[PDB]
Amino acid sequence: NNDHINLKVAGQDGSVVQFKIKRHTPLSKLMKAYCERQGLSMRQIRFRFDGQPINETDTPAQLEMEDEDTIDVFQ
Amino acid sequence: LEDSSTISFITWNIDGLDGCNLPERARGVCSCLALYSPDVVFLQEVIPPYCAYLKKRAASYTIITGNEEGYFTAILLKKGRVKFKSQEIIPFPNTKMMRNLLCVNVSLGGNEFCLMTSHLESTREHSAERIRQLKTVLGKMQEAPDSTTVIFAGDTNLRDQEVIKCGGLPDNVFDAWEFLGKPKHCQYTWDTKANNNLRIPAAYKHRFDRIFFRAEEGHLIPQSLDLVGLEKLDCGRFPSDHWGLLCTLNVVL
Ligand SMILES: [Ca+2]
Repeated sequence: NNDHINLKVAGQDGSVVQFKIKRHTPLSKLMKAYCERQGLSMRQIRFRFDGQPINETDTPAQLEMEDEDTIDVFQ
Repeated sequence: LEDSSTISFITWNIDGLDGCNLPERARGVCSCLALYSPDVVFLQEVIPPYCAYLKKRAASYTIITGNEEGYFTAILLKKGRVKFKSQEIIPFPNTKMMRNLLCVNVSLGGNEFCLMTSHLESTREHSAERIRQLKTVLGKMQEAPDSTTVIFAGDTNLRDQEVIKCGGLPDNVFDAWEFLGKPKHCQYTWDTKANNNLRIPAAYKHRFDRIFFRAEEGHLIPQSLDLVGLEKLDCGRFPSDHWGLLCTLNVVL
């Protein structure tokens, strides 16, 4: 549908960073991008969405994410 | 709040081969750059006196050059936004004008990029070599890893129906201007009626400056294309005989 959504990653640090992602792109791509941009490794941070941890294989569609939703990240 | 999904760049042949008004037009270009503050600048026809200007005037860009003698290309990366990964210079074996393909693998917004620029062979009579270089470029864009996003922007010196004869852009390669619907306002990057640098009043105009990019569908989306350097400087001239191109794109994971 030539469509994607905007997701925000919010840190303990107060930083919010926006990404665009298609609804059936695996979220690992977004986690890997955030680690590259912020210079962090997967091993130290963890990603959650509406309370729950995020598997690399899961898509926005499968987690029923929506435009302007926020993923939380914890050290 | 920060936007990792929008990258911007300018590509611009700055006519380093025009020695008169060198300091002034140089400052003009740097000011145009400060206005827009792009993440990447692709420069062609840079001379060494023009590089020194950029070191201290645009000191916020790291600078990578395609050569050091005569005139060459250069890619400028915004310090802090762009993370230099590696660099590679691909020769054009039959070049009679020291042209080559400069490739810079970077990170931007956490997205892997391979950035490429060149100043393909010049003049009407060297069309044959210009097409061979385009095929090398087109060719190098596909060698790149599937994971990375390749962007090429340069002074192709291309003429109508030349791309048509070269065999056409390949399937996973698009022209940003064609993608946006061939907009009229930025259709000519070399315009002798609205530009008086070379001082040849005969009204010839071409789309020499072009942006190509490889990417899976809907993963790199051109948002806008605009001329830059439309500002008549103090001497009465423009920063170059070329308009530069400003491009904003969306990166979608
Ligand atoms: Ca020139």
